[PDB]
Amino acid sequence: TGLSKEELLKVAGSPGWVRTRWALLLLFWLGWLGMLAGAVVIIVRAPRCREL
Amino acid sequence: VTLQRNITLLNGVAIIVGTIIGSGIFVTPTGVLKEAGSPGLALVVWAACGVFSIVGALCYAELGTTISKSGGDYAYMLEVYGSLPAFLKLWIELLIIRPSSQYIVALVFATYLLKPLFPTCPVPEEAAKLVACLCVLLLTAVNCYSVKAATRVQDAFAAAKLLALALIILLGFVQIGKGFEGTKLDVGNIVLALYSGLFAYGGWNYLNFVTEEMINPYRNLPLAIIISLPIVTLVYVLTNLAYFTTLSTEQMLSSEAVAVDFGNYHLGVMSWIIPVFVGLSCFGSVNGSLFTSSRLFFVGSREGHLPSILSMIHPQLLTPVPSLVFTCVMTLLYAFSKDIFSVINFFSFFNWLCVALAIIGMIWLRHRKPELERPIKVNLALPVFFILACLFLIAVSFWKTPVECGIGFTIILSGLPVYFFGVWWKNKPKWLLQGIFSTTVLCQKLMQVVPQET
Ligand SMILES: CC(C)CCC[C@@H](C)[C@H]1CC[C@H]2[C@@H]3CC=C4C[C@@H](O)CC[C@]4(C)[C@H]3CC[C@]12C
Ligand SMILES: CC(C)CCC[C@@H](C)[C@H]1CC[C@H]2[C@@H]3CC=C4C[C@@H](O)CC[C@]4(C)[C@H]3CC[C@]12C
Ligand SMILES: N[C@]1(C(=O)O)C[C@@H]2CC[C@H]1C2
Repeated sequence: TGLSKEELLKVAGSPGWVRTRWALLLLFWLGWLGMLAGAVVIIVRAPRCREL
Repeated sequence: VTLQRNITLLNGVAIIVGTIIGSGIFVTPTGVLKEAGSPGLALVVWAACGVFSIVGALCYAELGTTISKSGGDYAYMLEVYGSLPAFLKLWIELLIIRPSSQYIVALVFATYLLKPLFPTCPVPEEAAKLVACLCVLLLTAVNCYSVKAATRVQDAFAAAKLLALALIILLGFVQIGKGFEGTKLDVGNIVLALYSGLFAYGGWNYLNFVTEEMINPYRNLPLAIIISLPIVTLVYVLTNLAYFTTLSTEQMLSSEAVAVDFGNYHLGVMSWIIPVFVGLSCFGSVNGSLFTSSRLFFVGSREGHLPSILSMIHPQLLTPVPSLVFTCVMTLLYAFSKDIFSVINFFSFFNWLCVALAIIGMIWLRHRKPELERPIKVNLALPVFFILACLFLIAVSFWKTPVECGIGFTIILSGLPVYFFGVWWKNKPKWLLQGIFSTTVLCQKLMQVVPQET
């Protein structure tokens, strides 16, 4: 209940959708690299363990 | 456009041993001993859960080679119990089972991977949530780019965790070479030992979600099951043997992380290897569950229970992108849970009730429709033994926990509103249909996905 392969490639191959899809891909991937930078910051900022 | 078959026997064994071996043998060895009281009963429930898993898994090899649809337990339930029972089954797995179990093994990945930066204090909770999320996101992205990536990742980490379990068993053998049963025996309590043990075997049914993606299912599905679960059972009883050679009962009952104490004792300056391998053991299971979970929802959308976009495929890569992006996002919502490990009781109740219904169905369908082909057939005793066993486990644990099980049934019954609205009663103003269509084609345009064919 949607576009066929034929109907999709006739619309979603437009340069506006190609640039949008590139933007979403890089937005996600920089977002994941940001979330890892966030975790690496917390792991440095956290109080280190008492020695034994 | 439809998904290519490319799971070999070896990649199917890697799916099962990779997805089962998981976290349970590192995070739950204390869990059985706290209910079983002594090593002689604790090391026995580890074998008993192995047996119940083996006979249930062989039973799934009969049922799977019979019906041969993907979507596993859900598909096999639809062919016997029909539309509403199968939808409630899938609605429980959509809302709670496959999200929560993925977030559970992701939190264990984060915790044990970070543990050598914080030995002998709690690991920072917010970093343990982020690294749980980073794992799920990266394995969703890998699983979207290529099944020949995700299966090689499964092979890689299925190997890694068996090497780690080999070290643990070997150090056990070294120790007993170098050189008893005070037990709280109660049928109302030993059941929670079993429910703790079985969580560590959960996953024998997972290869049944990819039968339409293996290269030769009538050989490789029943072979991958019976190669895999004896290996798992052996590794688990020998691993527990190792822990009980190294530690006292009072240590294992009071320590937060049994494999870390085992590492500390045997390896000293080199002890960080055991935490990291418990990490890598969980990581492999997040992959195996994202793999098999996405295929379940894809089937549930194909056979009309779940909104249409989830059935679609990205045609250049042949990966079920909308289903993976959904099961991923649905897993990250469990980050808003405090005592998430509580959900292992709900997981244990809901899972073996669904397997019970499936195996009741296995007998019922073999009597009701005997003309359907049986490329492997094993026995009529193993189904009966598994049904009376699992119904015992359900009835007795329910009897001991009515307050918890009662609210549990409201999760089940929450499906009927959604079922009637979406599947059957079908409230249908033409603006709603125009909106659902518009939303679906918008999602197609973003992800570049086309519906499944022939
Ligand atoms: C990086 C982006 C693109 C990933 C896509 C999903 C985004 C939108 C959302 C969905 C649920 C979200 C997580 C939900 C809960 C928590 C717990 C909190 O204590 C830290 C942030 C964290 C871990 C969130 C991070 C961002 C998150 C993963
Ligand atoms: C998503 C997958 C790849 C896991 C991501 C986990 C990240 C957050 C982990 C894995 C290994 C970790 C690093 C391992 C060792 C050190 C040295 C220490 O003196 C400071 C922290 C630091 C630099 C850690 C930061 C956090 C780290 C990068
Ligand atoms: N076997 C599991 C494990 O990792 O121990 C338990 C949950 C079901 C599949 C995985 C997650």
